[PDB]
Amino acid sequence: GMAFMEKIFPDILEAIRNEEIIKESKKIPMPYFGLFALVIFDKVKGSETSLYEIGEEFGKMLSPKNIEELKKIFKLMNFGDLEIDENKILLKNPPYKIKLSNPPYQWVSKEEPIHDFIAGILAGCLEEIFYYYFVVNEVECVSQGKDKCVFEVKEVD
Amino acid sequence: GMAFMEKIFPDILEAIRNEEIIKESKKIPMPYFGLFALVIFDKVKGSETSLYEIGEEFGKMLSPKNIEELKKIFKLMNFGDLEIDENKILLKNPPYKIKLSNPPYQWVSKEEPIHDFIAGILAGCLEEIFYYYFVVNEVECVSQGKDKCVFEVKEVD
Ligand SMILES: [Cl-]
Ligand SMILES: [Cl-]
Ligand SMILES: [Zn+2]
Ligand SMILES: [Zn+2]
Repeated sequence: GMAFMEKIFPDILEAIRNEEIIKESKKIPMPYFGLFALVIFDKVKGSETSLYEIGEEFGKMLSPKNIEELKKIFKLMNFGDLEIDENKILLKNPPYKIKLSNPPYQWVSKEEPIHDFIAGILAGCLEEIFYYYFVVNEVECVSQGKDKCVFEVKEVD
Repeated sequence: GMAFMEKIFPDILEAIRNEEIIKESKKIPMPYFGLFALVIFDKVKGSETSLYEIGEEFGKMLSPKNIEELKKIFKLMNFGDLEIDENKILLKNPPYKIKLSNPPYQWVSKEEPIHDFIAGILAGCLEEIFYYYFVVNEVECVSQGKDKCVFEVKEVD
């Protein structure tokens, strides 16, 4: 079958590698980014997936070479300030904890953590960086009234 | 089955109706919005769809009550300045022409028009407004070197 089913797709893969293009691009309000996913899940649903699993694939495709690059991608995406102590990850055994400051969807209040897409992204990116399969579970979230979101990172086989 | 398969989906439907929330939301650079679609089409592909057909559904869901509201949604989305003469649409027979100024993806150069998602959106929105089934075909595009994109609007049964 065809590598790319739509016209714009090869160009998007070039652009995500170009910080000047990202900085000059039009910015879309997050409610519309979410609406897209909502509309295409209605269409997925004769198949099925999750925002976490899509974030995993998204993360793979972003393919950051290191933690500093991971942090940079989150600023470029306007997804917030990712707090990761890399030297401690290297020194310690898992599970680890990482935090996100100034995340999207702060206008949302929910009892349960909301950032499933971001958690997937983090799992996917951490595999690209460190090789291991990771599972990332958000255990605290700004939308619960917390000041930062907190993610538990687990290495798995 | 469940109305909403993900946590954030009911909240997104409320937010798209709230201009204050849109204005205060985080803005995402368009290359990442496109990457999302690229990643979830790879996953769609054991099924199949198009950016045009998703735009149709997106348009339906936005459900603008009139042309002025359609124009406003495009500014809120940061998708550009939509040029539509409503009094002429009312007076004349189809097909019509509408234009878009300052669209996304101006860093893209392509021989063929690129704004398939926007063209779908327009078809879907025009059906919500006028009831008829519409087909919208982009016949000129900024990414061809033109100053504005141009869409042909056809009424169909
Ligand atoms: Cl937001
Ligand atoms: Cl853009
Ligand atoms: Zn969170
Ligand atoms: Zn165009």
